Amino acid sequence: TNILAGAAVIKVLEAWGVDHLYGIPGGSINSIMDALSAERDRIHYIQVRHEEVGAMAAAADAKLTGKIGVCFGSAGPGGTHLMNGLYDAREDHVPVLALIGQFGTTGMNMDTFQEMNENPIYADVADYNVTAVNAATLPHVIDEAIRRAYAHQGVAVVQIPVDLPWQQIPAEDWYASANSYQTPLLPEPDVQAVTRLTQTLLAAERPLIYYGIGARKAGKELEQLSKTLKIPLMSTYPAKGIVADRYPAYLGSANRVAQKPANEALAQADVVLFVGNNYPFAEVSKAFKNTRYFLQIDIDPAKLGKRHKTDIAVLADAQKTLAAILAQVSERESTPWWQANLANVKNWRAYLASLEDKQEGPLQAYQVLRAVNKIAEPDAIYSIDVGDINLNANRHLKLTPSNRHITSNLFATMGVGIPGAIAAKLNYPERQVFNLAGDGGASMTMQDLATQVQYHLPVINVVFTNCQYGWIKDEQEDTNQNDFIGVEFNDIDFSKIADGVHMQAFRVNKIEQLPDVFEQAKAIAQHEPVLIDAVITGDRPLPAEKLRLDSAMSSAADIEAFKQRYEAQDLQPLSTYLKQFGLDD
Amino acid sequence: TNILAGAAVIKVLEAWGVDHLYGIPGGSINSIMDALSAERDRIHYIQVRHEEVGAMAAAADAKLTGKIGVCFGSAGPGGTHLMNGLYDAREDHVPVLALIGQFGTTGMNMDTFQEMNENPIYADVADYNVTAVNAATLPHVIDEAIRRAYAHQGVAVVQIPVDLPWQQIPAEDWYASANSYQTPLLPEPDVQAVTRLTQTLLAAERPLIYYGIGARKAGKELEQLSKTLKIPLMSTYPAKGIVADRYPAYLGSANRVAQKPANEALAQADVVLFVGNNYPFAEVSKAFKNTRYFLQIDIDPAKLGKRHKTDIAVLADAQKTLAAILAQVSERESTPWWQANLANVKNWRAYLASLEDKQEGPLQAYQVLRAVNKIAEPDAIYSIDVGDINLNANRHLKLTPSNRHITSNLFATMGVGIPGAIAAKLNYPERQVFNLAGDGGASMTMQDLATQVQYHLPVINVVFTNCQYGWIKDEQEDTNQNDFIGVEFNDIDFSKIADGVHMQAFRVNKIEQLPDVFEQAKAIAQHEPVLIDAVITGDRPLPAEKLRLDSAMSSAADIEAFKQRYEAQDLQPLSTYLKQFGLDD
Amino acid sequence: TNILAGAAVIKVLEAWGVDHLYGIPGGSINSIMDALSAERDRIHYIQVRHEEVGAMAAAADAKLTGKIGVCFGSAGPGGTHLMNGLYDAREDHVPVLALIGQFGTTGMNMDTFQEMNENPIYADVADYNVTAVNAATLPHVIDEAIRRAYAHQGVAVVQIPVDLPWQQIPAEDWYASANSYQTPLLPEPDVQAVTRLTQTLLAAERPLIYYGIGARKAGKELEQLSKTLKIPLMSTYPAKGIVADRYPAYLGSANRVAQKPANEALAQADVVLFVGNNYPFAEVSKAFKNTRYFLQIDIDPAKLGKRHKTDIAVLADAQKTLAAILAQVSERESTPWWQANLANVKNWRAYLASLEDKQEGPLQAYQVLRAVNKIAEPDAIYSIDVGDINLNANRHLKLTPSNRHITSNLFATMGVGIPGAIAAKLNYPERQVFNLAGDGGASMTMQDLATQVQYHLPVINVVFTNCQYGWIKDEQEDTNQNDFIGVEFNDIDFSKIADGVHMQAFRVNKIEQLPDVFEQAKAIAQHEPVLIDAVITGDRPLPAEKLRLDSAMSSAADIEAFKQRYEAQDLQPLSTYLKQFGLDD
Ligand SMILES: Cc1cc2nc3c(=O)[nH]c(=O)nc-3n(C[C@H](O)[C@H](O)[C@H](O)COP(=O)(O)OP(=O)(O)OC[C@H]3O[C@@H](n4cnc5c(N)ncnc54)[C@H](O)[C@@H]3O)c2cc1C
Ligand SMILES: Cc1cc2nc3c(=O)[nH]c(=O)nc-3n(C[C@H](O)[C@H](O)[C@H](O)COP(=O)(O)OP(=O)(O)OC[C@H]3O[C@@H](n4cnc5c(N)ncnc54)[C@H](O)[C@@H]3O)c2cc1C
Ligand SMILES: Cc1cc2nc3c(=O)[nH]c(=O)nc-3n(C[C@H](O)[C@H](O)[C@H](O)COP(=O)(O)OP(=O)(O)OC[C@H]3O[C@@H](n4cnc5c(N)ncnc54)[C@H](O)[C@@H]3O)c2cc1C
Ligand SMILES: CC(=O)c1sc(CCOP(=O)(O)OP(=O)(O)O)c(C)[n+]1Cc1cnc(C)nc1N
Ligand SMILES: CC(=O)c1sc(CCOP(=O)(O)OP(=O)(O)O)c(C)[n+]1Cc1cnc(C)nc1N
Ligand SMILES: CC(=O)c1sc(CCOP(=O)(O)OP(=O)(O)O)c(C)[n+]1Cc1cnc(C)nc1N
Ligand SMILES: [Mg+2]
Ligand SMILES: [Mg+2]
Ligand SMILES: [Mg+2]
Ligand code: NA
Ligand code: NA
Repeated sequence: TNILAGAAVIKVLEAWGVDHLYGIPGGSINSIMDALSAERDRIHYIQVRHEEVGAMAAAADAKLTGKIGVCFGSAGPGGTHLMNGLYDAREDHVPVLALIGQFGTTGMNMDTFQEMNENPIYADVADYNVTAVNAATLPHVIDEAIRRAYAHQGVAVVQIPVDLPWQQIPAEDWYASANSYQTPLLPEPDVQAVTRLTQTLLAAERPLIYYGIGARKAGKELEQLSKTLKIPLMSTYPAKGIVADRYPAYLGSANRVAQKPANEALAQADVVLFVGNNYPFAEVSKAFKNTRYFLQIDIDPAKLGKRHKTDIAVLADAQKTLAAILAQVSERESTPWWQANLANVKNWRAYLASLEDKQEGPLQAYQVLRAVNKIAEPDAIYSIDVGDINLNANRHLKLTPSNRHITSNLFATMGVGIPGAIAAKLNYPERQVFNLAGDGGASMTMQDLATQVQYHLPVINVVFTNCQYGWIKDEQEDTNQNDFIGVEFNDIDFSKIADGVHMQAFRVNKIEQLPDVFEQAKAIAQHEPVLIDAVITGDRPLPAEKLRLDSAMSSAADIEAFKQRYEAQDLQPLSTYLKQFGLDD
Repeated sequence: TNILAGAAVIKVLEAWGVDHLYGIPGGSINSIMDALSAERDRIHYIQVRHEEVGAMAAAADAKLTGKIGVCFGSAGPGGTHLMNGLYDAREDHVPVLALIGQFGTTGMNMDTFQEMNENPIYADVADYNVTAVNAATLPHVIDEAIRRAYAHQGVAVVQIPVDLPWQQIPAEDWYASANSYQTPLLPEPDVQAVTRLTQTLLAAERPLIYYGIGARKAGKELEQLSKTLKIPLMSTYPAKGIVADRYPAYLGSANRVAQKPANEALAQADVVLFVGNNYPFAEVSKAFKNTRYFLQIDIDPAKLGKRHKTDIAVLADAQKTLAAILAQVSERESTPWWQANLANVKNWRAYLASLEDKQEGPLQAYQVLRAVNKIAEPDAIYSIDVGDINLNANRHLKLTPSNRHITSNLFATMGVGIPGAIAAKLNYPERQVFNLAGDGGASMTMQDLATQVQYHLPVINVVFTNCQYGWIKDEQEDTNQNDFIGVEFNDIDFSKIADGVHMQAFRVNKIEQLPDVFEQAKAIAQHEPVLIDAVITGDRPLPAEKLRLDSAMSSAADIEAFKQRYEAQDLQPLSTYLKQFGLDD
Repeated sequence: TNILAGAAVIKVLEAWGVDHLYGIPGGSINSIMDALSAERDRIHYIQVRHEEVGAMAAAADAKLTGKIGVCFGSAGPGGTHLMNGLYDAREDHVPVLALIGQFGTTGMNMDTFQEMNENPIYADVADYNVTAVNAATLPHVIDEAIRRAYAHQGVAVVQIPVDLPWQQIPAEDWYASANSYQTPLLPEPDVQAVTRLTQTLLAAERPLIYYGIGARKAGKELEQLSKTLKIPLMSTYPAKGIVADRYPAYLGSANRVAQKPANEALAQADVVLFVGNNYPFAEVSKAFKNTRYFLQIDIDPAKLGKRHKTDIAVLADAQKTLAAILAQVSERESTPWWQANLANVKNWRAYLASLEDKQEGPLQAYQVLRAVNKIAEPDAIYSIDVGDINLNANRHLKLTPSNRHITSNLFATMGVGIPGAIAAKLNYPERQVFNLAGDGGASMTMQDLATQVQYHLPVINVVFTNCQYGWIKDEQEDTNQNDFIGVEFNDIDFSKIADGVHMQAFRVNKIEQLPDVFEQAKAIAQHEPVLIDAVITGDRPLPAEKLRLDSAMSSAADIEAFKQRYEAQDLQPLSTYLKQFGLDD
């Protein structure tokens, strides 16, 4: 006859298939806690040590599975702690439900303890942002929040006065709309548009296909188009792994979390096929300033001709359109453009291999990542924090379609490594999970290493300890007139942090220590989380956006300095390969 | 002839006497970093490990000194990390300037990396909230922000596109208005109002003076009025210390961070003088429902008759008005009301002493606080986190006018213990500083123990490890139908956390360990920070808002249970003393 | 080599096919005005007399053509005057671009004249809401705003510091992405789901098809499905006209802007096919409380299961789905349900005809609408204000697929009659255009009758002068305990208002005066606007939501009073027809 409104809210979550949710309790959210407590069998509550980790792990759930992530915070400071996770979900356009505690309706607007108007707090981050005021409609408001988060690929926020979830409502009135949920059946792209686009791509002398994560289902088509047509591939950093890194004509990504061949080739390309791509550096870096024809495939009308004046923009699914292109083309013989790029890639990979293959001496990030590679399972998931690690992981990890990797792509909040890995292990208990974090980002969320312990989540945490905000030190070196400030700091020993949260850990500072430590960690992570604190050097990684290798573009002094600093003596500029196969710039 | 707009901004900060500021650098704020770097001698930059600690320490600066606190965060996630500190400053009504990084004006609104419209983020927390768009007026905007933060006692926020602080502006144009800054000369309260108010207070049979921190300058007048007129004193929790805790007619505070005599007496009072007080539980707890006459002294017109229907509300300075009352009254003989309260206080203090004076056995919070008392200097400053520690510190610390104590009073964000203590030691290098934190709150900001080490801030950190959100577990016990959830969790060993950040530390779990550990910590904190991790029991502290001691109000079974749980066998209800001196309820 | 940024911005509007735009100039928007002035041969500026009319007309443009509407207002009060039209655009989900004046960047944040942080003002209404800060990127920010407004079907607001449009930018860098524009892809109906839906619909004893404007392309299919399957049709009020009103099994709309047969049939229906419909009354009115099965077709996943739990939900285009149902069914025999409804419709229309067909006496709204019908061209466009006119026009206008009618559907802002008619005449100079408005709503925007005169826009304005807010008077009658207040007021002679703005006009107060006045108006509007001020009675129109005709449900006294008041002696309840064909109510 009656049901507690709170019990009904949990039944809405269960109807939408929410497996786990994150938060920290408080008096202002104890009636939702009370309903969760009764439903421990069907929905798994994960108590975090800081609510931002809950919000970031919710976003990561959605990044990994496509299913809505769920978090909560108590009134006032519980909810405002969510913000870095919620902005991450907004900017990374993944569905997240955030519940916010509120004082009961009898005390709202009385200026009582921790009581404020919480609605304006969430207005900017949230696609849907409402304070519930009635128990009977509360299940519907939760259902509405979820349906909107999914439909609009963003954050829904609901402030809940704590009295409402303890009120009885009729048992037969509330429902969830999870049963109506479906994915659309999209039309095929028009043959005429696809044909026009194909002719332009094929007529190019120096073509590139430049994809982002909108092409995540088109890995097969991308690689086969490349091989058949002899057109090199480049991607956004997040799109790494869609085509295996092994692929000899994968150039990497452009800009700064970037690889030399992609930046060089992009500068030379006459035609770019830009697919499922919203590259944020397009305009500011003038990436397409020498491009003759810009062709686009995107599913979102908001993106059409967004990043560059577009000759042909096809509104369509990436995979369907790329498959449709593939169906109308056939073999082209190897071209000088193709051979020049292959040779350029080869030269670049040998450079990266020479960094990895050092056997003895002062530990660098490069050998640490090689050691990750050596213990990694073919379907490992990598949760990656924010800083030099993005650049290093982008160059060194050897990813294929079986892997996943996530970071905070656009909002780029430090601290995501720990919660991303928590979410990954909760969704995929049988898959190996890494957290690769710099010392700055790891220190921001370090308390939640305890959450991995408490819930027995066998994450392999690898902390890169340079005692710097390395990413920012290098920026200051490029722009700042005065001395470094705020970017070099005191050591934290993360093996001791790990010990404090009752997690097994190692600290290493020499290349020769890696094989045995990483072997131990692999084994430990069969049952329990582990941490490796890698004390690395302060060497600046090669800046792919500031290459000094080409005699025609840089002074001989500039080149010798760059080669020295970046151990880059055997790197050749793309122009060398262009000339080799009989082409100019 | 010219000056960098950034250099001028720092000169504005220096003109307003800003000694130190907190933040973490990023590319979007590196031009402000560049100006700070050149001015290291005259303004001290404190690099924190999480920007919320910077914001909380800025609020604490203002809490302690009355001078504007200053913090910053880089664009996107740097600034959103500030939020718990900024809401704390808003709710605690202290002046704070927050600078937010932004992408340069040429890339704003281009949807580039970490670039968004940041202005709506800060609209709710901030009294003044603006995006700067011109270098020439930037010093003025900073000056305007400061002047407004001070005038309105809140948060000013300025988003700064990173190009502006590197632009040249005329050297002679910009100025600071720090030279115009003054405190008002207030009138005296009218004699007639003071007289009317005094007659009503004196005619009462059961008077109380109930002050908050608006009476911080009136400690002397408060205690002398009490002694002369025989009127007991009670305060808000934050107003503890304004009159020495030793004072025999100080009752303590009401509600939950509360002491038994204050709650009991308040329930009996016929007349309350409510001074410099904005007690947020007034209405929700029906604190004044049996009060006959409610008299008020406040400096803010917004507060007049806010918390209860007010018979006489004098708009005036607390000290001036209390001194004016004192000047028109003289000695009254001891009354039964006075003696009953004194006896009630005595009984309560013996109870607290019996908890503190245990010498051997399972460690409780009570003996930990006695150990703090034993090593505390008479002018020590206490930065207090949020949870059971507020209740325990309120009962046990032996404070006088020479002390300071701060917490997050109204927003009540956990994690403030560490940053409050950092700010306290930076403002008062020669004064002993404690951070008293529960394990939940300490774990939220633990990474910034490293900041105390880096800057050689000899804080005494005392962590109360119950492996619970104790405050919330007890709430769940009171309200929740189903089992405890989210409030009991795994151990973190903070002596090992401290070791990881290179801070000397101890862990204790037995009463008999306290004297030697606290003696060592006292000595260590002559030169370096120290941490004591006190593993305490899960005993619930006596709930002053749920007393079961009075035969006329509770069942004999209820009383025996309460006496047993709370080691309260020798506590008597106020009514016993009322009857003793010949009064009824 | 260079172009003024303001010139480039107008070229972006031209590239996007903007024909006309509305607003009022000011110092803060004079550089956009300057650019507009040079471009007066290619884009047409419409000067309004109040900025809300500009914003409202921009919304109506989009409602009519699907082309983004464009309006502007100067800094401060110019922009805030836009709100009612911008909220109208958000709630009716149509693309509008709003440009807001702002002081130059050298004066922003100086607290100068009409200068303020304008961004927070538009945060709630806008899908995209930015302050421009750079001249070179300004064309892109405008291009971005338009593309988002279109993609997201809502409002984009750009605040423009007045200096930027007067700055020179490189002539060759800016572009518009209008060439790349596409409308979102239409999802396809699953064949098996459509088959399941059809079987449930065909098994129904009492089926209804209940469509909204999502089905505006499916009129042919709606009507043919109805005839073939013997299933009555009902619609939301805005969907009136998608199926010709003369169609015998069109019941009308439900709730209050409603027709008796729709409300009665919906109460009895066992199965509802709810298609392209977001009826906001569904839950609050319990429309579907006794519906056994609910079948939904909608393009938007956010709507699926929103208004009732679905038994079958199809995420697909309305016309494709309905075509697919029709393609798999054949002629059904008549059923008792079908006959009962057809007879109820005939009885209802005879009632409305009886009101329209009065030939002399005190003028009522019904005869005015009949006189509109008599002069209306088959493809007339109706801009309808808000109040009793929505209910009356819903019952009396005889519309077909050749007509258009618009109002403020959901925000339901009064005053839209005038601007909507202005926009209608601008987009369709060869079609007859009516503005049908109550005296309350016409009053709000009356000054912009001068805009119809100024631009020679031959609108037929008809004002229904009851000297009341009748819609609200009736609500007060229904709910209020004390006397009417604020709902009856002094006369305004709109024929004199019209005379004042130099528009030909008539005032009538008798039924017999209509034929000749309407003939004259019809003729005048071949070349110039005209106004008819119809002084009507204070008769309440029949409340379709409060029927008192069924003796099984209402007393004799209530039935008699209802018939007498609403001249409804000859109306029968649906149960009469249900019983005739052997079905119990
Ligand atoms: C420290 C740091 C530095 C960074 N710097 C770089 C850098 O130097 N280089 C770099 O490349 N990245 C960098 N990034 C990542 C970067 O900010 C952007 O997030 C990224 O480049 C955008 O990738 P995307 O276009 O794949 O993803 P998104 O921005 O998510 O875009 C996906 C696109 O695909 C479309 N789409 C989605 N589904 C489909 C479909 N089915 N069919 C067709 N289209 C579809 C979407 O509409 C959208 O346009 C960095 C990240 C960090 C943390
Ligand atoms: C976990 C937790 C629990 C808490 N629960 C309790 C509790 O149970 N009991 C309790 O007492 N507190 C409690 N609080 C603290 C509480 O929330 C309020 O912050 C506090 O009671 C308000 O104290 P106040 O009135 O002294 O300060 P404020 O709210 O800052 O008010 C100061 C008042 O003095 C006025 N004023 C300022 N200057 C002058 C002047 N010169 N002359 C005259 N008037 C002036 C101001 O206008 C204002 O009205 C708790 C805090 C925490 C962290
Ligand atoms: C004074 C006043 C009183 C009113 N009261 C009433 C009233 O009593 N009764 C009444 O009916 N109305 C009333 N309204 C109008 C009412 O508020 C709503 O706007 C209306 O009922 C909703 O109509 P709709 O569903 O047709 O439009 P919308 O709310 O615009 O919904 C259209 C739906 O169609 C979907 N859609 C769009 N395109 C497609 C496609 N190609 N295929 C499939 N689906 C598609 C959309 O996703 C959306 O769900 C009143 C208006 C006024 C001004
Ligand atoms: C991208 C960005 O804005 C970066 S990268 C970075 C340095 C990360 O240091 P870490 O030690 O973790 O990595 P390292 O480079 O290997 O030393 C900072 C401070 N920021 C700015 C910043 C500031 N604060 C927060 C919460 N997030 C970000 N992204
Ligand atoms: C007051 C309030 O809302 C409290 S007190 C408290 C427990 C503190 O636990 P700790 O271990 O630090 O202390 P203990 O009681 O001694 O065990 C919580 C979670 N909350 C809610 C809450 C949640 N999250 C944050 C950031 N701040 C608050 N205040
Ligand atoms: C629906 C709604 O919210 C209505 S309908 C109505 C009365 C309309 O009076 P009018 O004389 O124009 O029409 P009449 O009924 O024919 O007398 C009002 C005041 N309101 C509230 C209201 C107030 N103000 C504005 C701008 N818009 C609305 N919708
Ligand atoms: Mg680092
Ligand atoms: Mg605790
Ligand atoms: Mg009217
Ligand atoms: Na932290
Ligand atoms: Na007006």
